[PDB]
Amino acid sequence: GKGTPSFGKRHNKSHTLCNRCGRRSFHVQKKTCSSCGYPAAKTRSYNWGAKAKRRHTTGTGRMRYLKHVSRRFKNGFQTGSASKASA
Amino acid sequence: AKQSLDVSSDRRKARKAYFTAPSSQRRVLLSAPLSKELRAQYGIKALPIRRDDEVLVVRGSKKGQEGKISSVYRLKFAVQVDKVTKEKVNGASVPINLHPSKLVITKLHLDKDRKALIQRKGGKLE
Amino acid sequence: AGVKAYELRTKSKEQLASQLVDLKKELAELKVQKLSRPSLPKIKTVRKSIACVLTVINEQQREAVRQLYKGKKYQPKDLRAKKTRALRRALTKFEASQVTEKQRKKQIAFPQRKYAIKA
Amino acid sequence: MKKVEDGNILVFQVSMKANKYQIKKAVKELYEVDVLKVNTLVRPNGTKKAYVRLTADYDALDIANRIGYI
Amino acid sequence: EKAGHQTSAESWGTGRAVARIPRVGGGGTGRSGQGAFGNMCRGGRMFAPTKTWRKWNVKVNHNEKRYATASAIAATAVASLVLARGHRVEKIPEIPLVVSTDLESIQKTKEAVAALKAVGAHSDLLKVLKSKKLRAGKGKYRNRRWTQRRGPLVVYAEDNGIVKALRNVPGVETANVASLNLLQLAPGAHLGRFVIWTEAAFTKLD
Amino acid sequence: AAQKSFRIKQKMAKAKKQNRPLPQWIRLRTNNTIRYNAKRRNWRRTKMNI
RNA sequence: AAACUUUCAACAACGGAUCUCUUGGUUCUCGCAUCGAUGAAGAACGCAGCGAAAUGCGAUACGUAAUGUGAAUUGCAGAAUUCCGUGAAUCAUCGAAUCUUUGAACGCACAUUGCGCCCCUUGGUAUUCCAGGGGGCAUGCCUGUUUGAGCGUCAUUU
RNA sequence: CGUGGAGGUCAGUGACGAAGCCUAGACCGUAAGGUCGGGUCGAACGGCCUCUAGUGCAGAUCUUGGUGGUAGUAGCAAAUAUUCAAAUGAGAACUUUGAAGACUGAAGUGGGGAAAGGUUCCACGUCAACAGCAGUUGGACGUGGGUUAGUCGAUCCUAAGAGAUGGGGAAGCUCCGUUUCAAAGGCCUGAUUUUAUGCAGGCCACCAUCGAAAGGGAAUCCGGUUAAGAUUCCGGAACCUGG
RNA sequence: AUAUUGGCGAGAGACCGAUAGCGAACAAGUACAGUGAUGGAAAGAUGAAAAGAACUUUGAAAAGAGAGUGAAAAAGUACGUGAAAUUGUUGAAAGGGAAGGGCAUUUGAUCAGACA
Ligand SMILES: [Mg+2]
Ligand SMILES: [Mg+2]
Ligand SMILES: [Mg+2]
Ligand SMILES: [Mg+2]
Ligand SMILES: [Mg+2]
Ligand SMILES: [Mg+2]
Ligand SMILES: [Mg+2]
Ligand SMILES: [Mg+2]
Ligand SMILES: [Mg+2]
Ligand SMILES: [Mg+2]
Ligand SMILES: [Mg+2]
Ligand SMILES: [Mg+2]
Ligand SMILES: [Mg+2]
Ligand SMILES: [Mg+2]
Ligand SMILES: [Mg+2]
Ligand SMILES: [Mg+2]
Ligand SMILES: [Mg+2]
Ligand SMILES: [Mg+2]
Ligand SMILES: [Mg+2]
Ligand SMILES: [Mg+2]
Ligand SMILES: [Mg+2]
Ligand SMILES: [Mg+2]
Ligand SMILES: [Mg+2]
Ligand SMILES: [Mg+2]
Ligand SMILES: [Mg+2]
Ligand SMILES: [Mg+2]
Ligand SMILES: [Mg+2]
Ligand SMILES: [Mg+2]
Ligand SMILES: [Mg+2]
Ligand SMILES: [Mg+2]
Ligand SMILES: [Mg+2]
Ligand SMILES: [Mg+2]
Ligand SMILES: [Mg+2]
Ligand SMILES: [Mg+2]
Ligand SMILES: [Mg+2]
Ligand SMILES: [Mg+2]
Ligand SMILES: [Mg+2]
Ligand SMILES: [Mg+2]
Ligand SMILES: [Mg+2]
Ligand SMILES: [Mg+2]
Ligand SMILES: [Mg+2]
Ligand SMILES: [Mg+2]
Ligand SMILES: [Mg+2]
Ligand SMILES: [Mg+2]
Ligand SMILES: [Mg+2]
Ligand SMILES: [Mg+2]
Ligand SMILES: [Mg+2]
Ligand SMILES: [Mg+2]
Ligand SMILES: [Mg+2]
Ligand SMILES: [Mg+2]
Ligand SMILES: [Mg+2]
Ligand SMILES: [Mg+2]
Ligand SMILES: [Mg+2]
Ligand SMILES: [Mg+2]
Ligand SMILES: [Mg+2]
Ligand SMILES: [Mg+2]
Ligand SMILES: [Mg+2]
Ligand SMILES: [Mg+2]
Ligand SMILES: [Mg+2]
Ligand SMILES: [Mg+2]
Ligand SMILES: [Mg+2]
Ligand SMILES: [Mg+2]
Ligand SMILES: [Mg+2]
Ligand SMILES: [Mg+2]
Ligand SMILES: [Mg+2]
Ligand SMILES: [Mg+2]
Ligand SMILES: [Mg+2]
Ligand SMILES: [Mg+2]
Ligand SMILES: [Mg+2]
Ligand SMILES: [Mg+2]
Ligand SMILES: [Mg+2]
Ligand SMILES: [Mg+2]
Ligand SMILES: [Mg+2]
Ligand SMILES: [Mg+2]
Ligand SMILES: [Mg+2]
Ligand SMILES: [Mg+2]
Ligand SMILES: [Mg+2]
Ligand SMILES: [Mg+2]
Ligand SMILES: [Mg+2]
Ligand SMILES: [Mg+2]
Ligand SMILES: [Mg+2]
Ligand SMILES: [Mg+2]
Ligand SMILES: [Mg+2]
Ligand SMILES: [Mg+2]
Ligand SMILES: [Mg+2]
Ligand SMILES: [Mg+2]
Ligand SMILES: [Mg+2]
Ligand SMILES: [Mg+2]
Ligand SMILES: [Mg+2]
Ligand SMILES: [Mg+2]
Ligand SMILES: [Mg+2]
Ligand SMILES: [Mg+2]
Ligand SMILES: [Mg+2]
Ligand SMILES: [Mg+2]
Ligand SMILES: [Mg+2]
Ligand SMILES: [Mg+2]
Ligand SMILES: [Zn+2]
Repeated sequence: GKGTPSFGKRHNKSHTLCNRCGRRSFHVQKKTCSSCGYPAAKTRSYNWGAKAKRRHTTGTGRMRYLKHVSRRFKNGFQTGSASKASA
Repeated sequence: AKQSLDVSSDRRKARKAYFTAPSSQRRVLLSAPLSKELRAQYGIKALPIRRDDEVLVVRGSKKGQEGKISSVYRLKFAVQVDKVTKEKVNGASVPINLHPSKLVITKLHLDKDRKALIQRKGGKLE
Repeated sequence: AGVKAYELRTKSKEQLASQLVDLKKELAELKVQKLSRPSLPKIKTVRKSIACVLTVINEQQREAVRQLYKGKKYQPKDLRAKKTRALRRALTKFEASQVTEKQRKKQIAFPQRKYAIKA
Repeated sequence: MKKVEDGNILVFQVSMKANKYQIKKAVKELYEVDVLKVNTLVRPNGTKKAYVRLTADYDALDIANRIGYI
Repeated sequence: EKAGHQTSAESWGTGRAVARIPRVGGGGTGRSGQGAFGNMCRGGRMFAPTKTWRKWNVKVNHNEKRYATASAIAATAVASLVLARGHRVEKIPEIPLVVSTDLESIQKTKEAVAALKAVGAHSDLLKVLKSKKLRAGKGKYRNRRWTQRRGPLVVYAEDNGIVKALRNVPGVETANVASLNLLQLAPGAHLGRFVIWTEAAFTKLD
Repeated sequence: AAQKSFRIKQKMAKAKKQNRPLPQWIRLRTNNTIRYNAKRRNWRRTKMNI
């Protein structure tokens, strides 16, 4: 009975969706995400799990703000406006 | 040969820069030389094709033919001539795509800016 | 068409608020039509236009506040320079260039001389 | 459309962020009409539908082809 | 150096009717089950992966470096050798070929080529140019696209325009006596370059 | 189901919208290279794990 | 003698070797020093006339402002006034903005689009009830401000 | 002898056809192999002297991919059962309708729900794949439509339990404690007729919060209506809470 | 003065050449598996140009046969070349419980050379 008839009773989730990473790794009774670590202020990760790091580092998403720091740096963090010219 | 440290002979880097050039850059790669006539006339060898220019095909199968440029199809690195087309089996008609380096410019469409360009290259006008 | 910002910036505060309403009415009516017509690109330009009006309105109100804070300690955090978080807390040049009483006396009396070898 | 001819009701797609109060008033203001009550539901494509019933003074049909549709 | 090895694959051990290489575990994807790490596996690591700490340069005793370049210089006289080496010098008056010092002062390519022609290079210059071919390798797409012979080697005592006037002509190389390089003196380790010495250069030799 | 949280309905909605064939006009664009929709999903061939 | 089997060849299948390609990978080397409470990295959901991706963006949503260029964009439709011009563009540059719901994530919660409090303002006959608009309220710690506690403790009242 | 790549050279071959591939046609070598012809093909490639190695396969229950004999074979046999005719359609053992024969037998093969699914619901179109015969049918494919609440649930309460906070451990990630060795907080109105909310009484010391779609719990019913919703819409008639 | 398998920007190689090179040359950390931590692929090439096959004909259709385009369909969105295993047809041959091989010659088929 340990095989398939037991599998018939598999209809309750141990994890739902994680707010911080959206992964369906938020263990309900434990109230913590098995992937990202939420609600722990820090983010879960480990040096023995490189591929996982790779799967989640900076650059694997939008970079809504960091994107632009280097242009900005390149120009000395100029402020103001650009004037005019001709042609 | 190359002599500067900010220029690359690398073939890989070249082809990339070609094929992924932005529209603004393709404007200049799409340059046709002027006609022997126009070249004396303006003292200046080539210009980036613009639309309503008048042009002569001097290469390939349509060699000899002439017309007004109808679009610079920058996306395709190709220029269509309003007058040079494929008629079909179903008699529908279709632009042939031509390459600026295989044309010669025969009348320029002129702007303030076009003239400004020609001057900037140290050329002269009529 | 599409309204131009350099012409918006000459309207009064209150003119722009109404052109914004005018635009919004149009966009309302445009979407009503959109679902009768097979295509309706005109809508794009009316809704870029709304952007532009808002852009110009926020622009002017900002420019106002900016000035009436210009040249005092303490101005709203979003008119302060952004720079970088660290840059933001680096020592000011005055703070950095700060030199000890004892030290400037030294710098003064014995400063690195310019000299040369030959004769 | 039928609710509009038969029920004196105006069906609208409405901001998800908005409640029956905000739907009610805005229909009232954008359309010069009087609203009886406002039923709402979330569509299965993540948009909100408002079943707006006008009062008996108004005639949704008339009112709908003076916003422009039909 | 991480390549071949980015798996958590294990052997399945024996008794499963199947070889014993490690195998990608898990499932649902076609990669799982597959041979891992081994140098005979698709996507394995290679055998004895190449390492950057291989020895690339070589040290030759300075003295013996000189025996060779000296040797190489002496052969640029011996005209049989020069002939043997490619190099079209039946036309050329005598060997060593020594041209006037006025050469070092030539600013302009076309004049440099004219000079060269007048002293007998012509036929050798033409042999480059006639010999440009597409490299047969995969070389042709690692920045080695074309191939061609070597021309004459003009040696000066003082560059007063001569290196730039010759810089753009196919196959033609320059050198200042004071240096003087085995790679150029005996291209491909075959003796007998065709050298054109300026007088100034030729006497500094001693 | 049958009584869901709004978060789930939302996902549910987003996944209905994604469940459509490739828009055939894309097939015509210069350099276009997408043959068909290669991320299509079916309710009885792949469960969506919420 | 056929059929059958086997062998070879031609043509046709199956299959995707081989050869030639390469906007990728690898390794070397040179220059440089810039994430975040001024809300980062990451998540979710959305946004195009006609998109499911990838790429971009954020209800101002494949973009707004500015600036340089100087006439395209293109799969179709479109605008059409935008072409000797404050001016085309799925262009480049980018200094100004917008930036949903979230995240160290900060009013409390969160398998909830769940539940307070304070200020300004508008509507409902309203300081108190309801509703709309805007602005706010985490924690440790530093300097300072104000209001305080303790026979810890000084002096001073008559 | 043979292969990738490098220096030199033959001013080597080549779109008037490189390379590759095919060929019980030719020729050289004892051999590794080398050369030609013919067919096919379409953009590059070779000889010689040297340099260099990720350099030669039949096996490793070798790795990946492809292919066979087996073989039109095992099989497609549990759940009593099917039949006539019309209609439609290129096509009907299998679709639709009519007729007949049976079945489940209300401990249901009926009428609804919880978990779980997530659009499968409904309509129109429609057969390439899929439903181990079939297909005109479908939970398939294409395009659309559809889920209406003061009273139904959530939301509120507490249960086992979970878990912030003054604190105490721990190098630290963190662990312990939940009223615990803490200066832990808000209500009723009085006081105001500068004036809006400061102080004048007194109380209350209960010390977070999360945790039930079966526990506790304010209140709605009947008739009608849709392709597809209904204690939610329409009609009528109530009731609860707050103001 | 030193370090640097990260970040930004550059120049390179006696490096790999689509089963190789990073896992990923592509909508690749995707699709897919797993309650979870994690695991994690396959997959590039018509042609200069779509000129992507009008039109007729047989068919219910898919398609076939013509025609047409093209330097070529012996390039037809199954698309450059297109090996081998393995398959169909055609031609030839052999076969009394395997086949294949060695020396030798008959027979059939086939072919080089030398002669002048
Ligand atoms: Mg299982
Ligand atoms: Mg559990
Ligand atoms: Mg915990
Ligand atoms: Mg937290
Ligand atoms: Mg320059
Ligand atoms: Mg120019
Ligand atoms: Mg072209
Ligand atoms: Mg614009
Ligand atoms: Mg500051
Ligand atoms: Mg009516
Ligand atoms: Mg509702
Ligand atoms: Mg290793
Ligand atoms: Mg086995
Ligand atoms: Mg590998
Ligand atoms: Mg060569
Ligand atoms: Mg080769
Ligand atoms: Mg299932
Ligand atoms: Mg007989
Ligand atoms: Mg054979
Ligand atoms: Mg054959
Ligand atoms: Mg290859
Ligand atoms: Mg090519
Ligand atoms: Mg490289
Ligand atoms: Mg360098
Ligand atoms: Mg992270
Ligand atoms: Mg796009
Ligand atoms: Mg557009
Ligand atoms: Mg301007
Ligand atoms: Mg841009
Ligand atoms: Mg906004
Ligand atoms: Mg919180
Ligand atoms: Mg909220
Ligand atoms: Mg607010
Ligand atoms: Mg203090
Ligand atoms: Mg004090
Ligand atoms: Mg050898
Ligand atoms: Mg070799
Ligand atoms: Mg190699
Ligand atoms: Mg022969
Ligand atoms: Mg041939
Ligand atoms: Mg050939
Ligand atoms: Mg070719
Ligand atoms: Mg060798
Ligand atoms: Mg090897
Ligand atoms: Mg062997
Ligand atoms: Mg083998
Ligand atoms: Mg074997
Ligand atoms: Mg062996
Ligand atoms: Mg094998
Ligand atoms: Mg197999
Ligand atoms: Mg059969
Ligand atoms: Mg049988
Ligand atoms: Mg039976
Ligand atoms: Mg059986
Ligand atoms: Mg039957
Ligand atoms: Mg019975
Ligand atoms: Mg019974
Ligand atoms: Mg049944
Ligand atoms: Mg039901
Ligand atoms: Mg389901
Ligand atoms: Mg159905
Ligand atoms: Mg069929
Ligand atoms: Mg099925
Ligand atoms: Mg079947
Ligand atoms: Mg069938
Ligand atoms: Mg459907
Ligand atoms: Mg649908
Ligand atoms: Mg109730
Ligand atoms: Mg509630
Ligand atoms: Mg605790
Ligand atoms: Mg609770
Ligand atoms: Mg309950
Ligand atoms: Mg209950
Ligand atoms: Mg009823
Ligand atoms: Mg209805
Ligand atoms: Mg129903
Ligand atoms: Mg009612
Ligand atoms: Mg009543
Ligand atoms: Mg009452
Ligand atoms: Mg590096
Ligand atoms: Mg370098
Ligand atoms: Mg690979
Ligand atoms: Mg290799
Ligand atoms: Mg791989
Ligand atoms: Mg590629
Ligand atoms: Mg796949
Ligand atoms: Mg291919
Ligand atoms: Mg192509
Ligand atoms: Mg045909
Ligand atoms: Mg040809
Ligand atoms: Mg061919
Ligand atoms: Mg071909
Ligand atoms: Mg075709
Ligand atoms: Mg190809
Ligand atoms: Mg082929
Ligand atoms: Mg024999
Ligand atoms: Zn998480």
